[PDB]
Amino acid sequence: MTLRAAVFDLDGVLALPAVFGVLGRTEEALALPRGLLNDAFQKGGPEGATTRLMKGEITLSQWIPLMEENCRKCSETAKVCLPKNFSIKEIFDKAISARKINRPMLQAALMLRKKGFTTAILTNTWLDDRAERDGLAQLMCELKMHFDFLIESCQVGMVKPEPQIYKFLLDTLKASPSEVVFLDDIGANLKPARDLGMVTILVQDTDTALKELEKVTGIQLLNTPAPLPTSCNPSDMSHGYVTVKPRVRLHFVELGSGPAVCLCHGFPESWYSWRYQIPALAQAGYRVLAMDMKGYGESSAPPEIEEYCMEVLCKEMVTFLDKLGLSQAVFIGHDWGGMLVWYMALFYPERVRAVASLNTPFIPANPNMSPLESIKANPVFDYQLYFQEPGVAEAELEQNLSRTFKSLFRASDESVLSMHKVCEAGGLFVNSPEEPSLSRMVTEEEIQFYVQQFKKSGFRGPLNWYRNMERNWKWACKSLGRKILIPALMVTAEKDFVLVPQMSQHMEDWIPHLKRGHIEDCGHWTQMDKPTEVNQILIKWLDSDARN
Amino acid sequence: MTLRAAVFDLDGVLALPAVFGVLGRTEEALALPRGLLNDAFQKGGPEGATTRLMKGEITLSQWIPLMEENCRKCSETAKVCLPKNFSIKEIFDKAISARKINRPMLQAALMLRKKGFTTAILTNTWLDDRAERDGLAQLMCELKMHFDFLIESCQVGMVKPEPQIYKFLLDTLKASPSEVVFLDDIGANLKPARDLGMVTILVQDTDTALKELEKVTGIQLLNTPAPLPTSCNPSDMSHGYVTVKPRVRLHFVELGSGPAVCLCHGFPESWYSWRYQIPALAQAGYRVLAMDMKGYGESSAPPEIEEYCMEVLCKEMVTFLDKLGLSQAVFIGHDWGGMLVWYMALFYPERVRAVASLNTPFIPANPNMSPLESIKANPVFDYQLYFQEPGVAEAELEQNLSRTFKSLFRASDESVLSMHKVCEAGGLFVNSPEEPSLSRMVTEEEIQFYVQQFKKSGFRGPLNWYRNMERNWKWACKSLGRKILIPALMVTAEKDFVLVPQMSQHMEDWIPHLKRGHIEDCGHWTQMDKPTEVNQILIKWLDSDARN
Ligand SMILES: C[C@]12CC[C@@H]3c4ccc(O)cc4C[C@@H](CCCCCCCCC[S@@](=O)CCCC(F)(F)C(F)(F)F)[C@H]3[C@@H]1CC[C@@H]2O
Ligand SMILES: C[C@]12CC[C@@H]3c4ccc(O)cc4C[C@@H](CCCCCCCCC[S@@](=O)CCCC(F)(F)C(F)(F)F)[C@H]3[C@@H]1CC[C@@H]2O
Ligand SMILES: [Mg+2]
Ligand SMILES: [Mg+2]
Repeated sequence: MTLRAAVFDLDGVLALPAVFGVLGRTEEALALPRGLLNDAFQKGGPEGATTRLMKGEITLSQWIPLMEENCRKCSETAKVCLPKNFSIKEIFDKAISARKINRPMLQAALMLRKKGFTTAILTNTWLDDRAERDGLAQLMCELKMHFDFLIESCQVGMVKPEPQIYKFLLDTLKASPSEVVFLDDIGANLKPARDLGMVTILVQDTDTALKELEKVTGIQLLNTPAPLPTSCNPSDMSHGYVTVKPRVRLHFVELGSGPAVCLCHGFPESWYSWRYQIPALAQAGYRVLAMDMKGYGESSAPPEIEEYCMEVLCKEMVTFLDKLGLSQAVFIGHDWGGMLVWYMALFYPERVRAVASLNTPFIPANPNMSPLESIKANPVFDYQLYFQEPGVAEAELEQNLSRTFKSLFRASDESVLSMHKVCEAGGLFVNSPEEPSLSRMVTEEEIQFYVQQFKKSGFRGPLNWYRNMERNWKWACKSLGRKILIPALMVTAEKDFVLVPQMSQHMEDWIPHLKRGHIEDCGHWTQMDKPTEVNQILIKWLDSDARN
Repeated sequence: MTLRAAVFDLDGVLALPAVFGVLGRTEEALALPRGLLNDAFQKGGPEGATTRLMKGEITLSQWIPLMEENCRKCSETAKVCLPKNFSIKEIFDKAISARKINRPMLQAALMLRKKGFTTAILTNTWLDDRAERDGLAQLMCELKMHFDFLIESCQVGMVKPEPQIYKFLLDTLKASPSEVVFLDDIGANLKPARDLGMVTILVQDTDTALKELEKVTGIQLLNTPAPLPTSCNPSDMSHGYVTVKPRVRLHFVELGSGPAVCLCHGFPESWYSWRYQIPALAQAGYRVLAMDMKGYGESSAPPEIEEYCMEVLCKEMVTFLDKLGLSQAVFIGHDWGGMLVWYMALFYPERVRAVASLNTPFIPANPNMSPLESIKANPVFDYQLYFQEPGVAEAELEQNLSRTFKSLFRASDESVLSMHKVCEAGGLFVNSPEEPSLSRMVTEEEIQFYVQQFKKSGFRGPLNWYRNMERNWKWACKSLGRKILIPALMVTAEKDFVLVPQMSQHMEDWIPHLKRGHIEDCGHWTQMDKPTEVNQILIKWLDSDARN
């Protein structure tokens, strides 16, 4: 009554198992005198080597010998001999990579931050200059995105339980002592907090710690449902810009290091449709290049229809790689991005490390029949005839941008359109609501981002993708001799009623080594409908097929 | 009289050794009947499997079995048995990675393109879907940057020596038959060219081919001096944008895949100062992020002096990594970038994969003496006192932007300034020319790029880097306990008279494993003065120390 901020210790609170645990275990393993190693660590007290380390006076690699000094003469006071193969670097290396994020604590912090809490990490830690310091660096990267502040002892020159660092914390949070909970696995670090008037929590096991936190904050933290993957705030993203042609510039969002993964969105979407998988895939060891496909967002949207036929579209993606200096990327696509992705594989497989499509099956061209005839045969594609005459489909979709996306971006059990007889009634929205309810898949804010984006170039660019049926037919017919023998994945969505899974049923004919994925209760808008299981599928397939 | 275009075959002209050579060699190795393999390759003629392959009807992996079919029954006509361990995939894999760019031909083409020729590659080649097709993909990437067109048979559905493809070529070059030379290692591909009125050259050995080309073009191609590394045209580059703070956005150019290499330029420069090493390093297997440092170019240039002290500068580079999703990058710096780079290592070594500096030595702070006193002691730093009073140094450097860079960017034997008594005379240019001659290091065009860039935010941002001596002194003093134990390089420039090499002489005290480099006849502007030997040094050290 009333907290506003949450401060989490790192070792033994946000990250487990703690590194003090690898003191005690090593001793028992080596049958060393109880303590010894822990006595060497704490040797010297406030003026000891470990306190200098934690204040950033010296680096971890400077400390290793100083720590061994302490283990040499702690063992000489008890007249004990160190073991033949002792390496305090080796012990501490293992402890550090063994340490991993305590997931239920990290969720608990997100939850509190979702509800208006100012969260921060307060940790005694070190300037890590070891050969394998990249391990911890990643751990710290993943963590810090989720907190307003990361206060490390070696960066600020102050260390727990010194009262001064707590005053720093308060000053940094811009909050009074009784407005902040501080959780830590050490009694001594809580006393100074309590003295300023802070609520503290002695963290032993994680579950009991949350109960306390839960109780004192009055917000459900334990047992809450599995939360969504990390989303992307556009202004934190790295934005990239490549001109591939006189008046064609492609825009993309970049995040991660590793093999290039190029995400190609569908109709009527944007790079932001991959908001749930950009961070995930980065995290999985990949360099995500999430595209604004030509016609959309901050990519160019030149008026000409011809500019959006698959061939020119594909060539431009090649030029995009060329200018970025990439010999390959693994292309992953959805809806129209899917179609295009498959064609990159068939026409430029030297540039495609691997290929993957959500929802969109690879269907080869029918060399006898023209596709404009085939699409009249199947009434679920009746909306595509409507999209043919330039200007008509634009007027409606632009009439009210908000209404348009709210109406489109819905789960399969939230349908608000009649699918067929679209030319019949003359409009996609004819008998649809002006102010539709907000779908469970998308917040108000996420919609308005799409709204923002389509205010630049509208729907002429996007719709033109449907206006090169004949031209793409002729092109694809050149590939009818070919097959796909590079790694390929097909993810089907049970309840995509327009890109039905049955359409993919013959795909192993032209792609014999095709791997598959399937999602129950999944509409057309796969990525925001089932982001958790999409990432799970894609990462697994990336790690197994797209690298090693 | 007069050519305007040059067309180069790939296999056996721009890339050696040719893949037909790995037909003949394999036969001799295996004591196979003369021909056999070559007979299987050409089997079927215009309607054979190999002709289908070259037209993009089928992929390379589709062709392997069809080629083995032909090697099964070519050997059965002579009643011969194939060897126990025959694998026509294995033979062709080796041939393809063994094939490498014929460097003197590639130079010859650049030269011709430098002199107004429209260059193009005309090659019979294939849709490569092998497991190891990334090898050839890179080879093709490196090549195509240097040519206006790359015309592959499998992309256009036409093959040499079909007359139609030559007509395509002419149409693509927008040039008449007698305005184009076509070089190829096969007689049959020259006849159709000659019939339209083309000049041809039968390429056997490379040297004799150039003599012919040389003779018919009337431009020195053989024996010409070692040309400069590939430079960067800004509009072909990928441009990146990250906001690291409310009103601070960092801009960078990106090229390459692999470990992150972050290039930090000096005063008064830009990302473009690394124009010679961006492509090189990309090529060496690295992902180059060439920065516009805060205060410069399309990066923000906020007025406040404090915004350019090393600490905030460094933190922002950390945030830059954070938002790009990078746990580390290898930071390489020059002049002021150098100083900053060293401090990243001392304050954030978990984020620095390795560290490197051109010219700028690491000198630790003198904890007793304030640096503003030290800089008056040494008259070569007299220009830095001049840079202290806000506004004065700006007025002069902005007075004439062209004059300013022309005056600065000069080699050591082209000096046009008096170095000391700068406060004395009151100006960097006091007794310097209004229209200086154009330095051998920089074309007119390269200067005007710098001019363009500094028209945005001028010199307030840049100069402020020199205006936090006291604040950076206090900061650096915190590191006086530390050492640098991550991989580190120091490149010294013989004739940098302001960043003299002797300044670096004690650096192994705080950086015991420091590796070194030195360049003779090298001024302060290392990168454009000696771009060839800079890349050589940096790539070697990157490959040895920054990876494996
Ligand atoms: C398989 C096919 C013959 C070959 C056709 C073909 C071949 C090559 C090519 O480049 C295009 C096509 C058209 C295709 C059209 C099939 C594409 C299937 C859809 C994949 C593209 C994007 C689906 S996107 O419009 C769904 C958006 C729904 C929605 F956004 F909610 C909307 F608001 F309703 F629009 C091929 C024909 C379909 C039936 C016929 O048997
Ligand atoms: C080593 C030093 C004591 C410590 C000083 C220090 C410590 C920490 C710190 O952050 C800054 C300094 C200032 C430094 C200043 C030394 C920096 C040497 C220059 C590296 C920074 C950029 C050189 S840049 O101005 C050259 C541009 C030349 C030019 F562009 F052509 C210009 F037009 F002339 F300007 C340290 C003192 C110098 C002498 C004294 O013994
Ligand atoms: Mg702890
Ligand atoms: Mg050839």
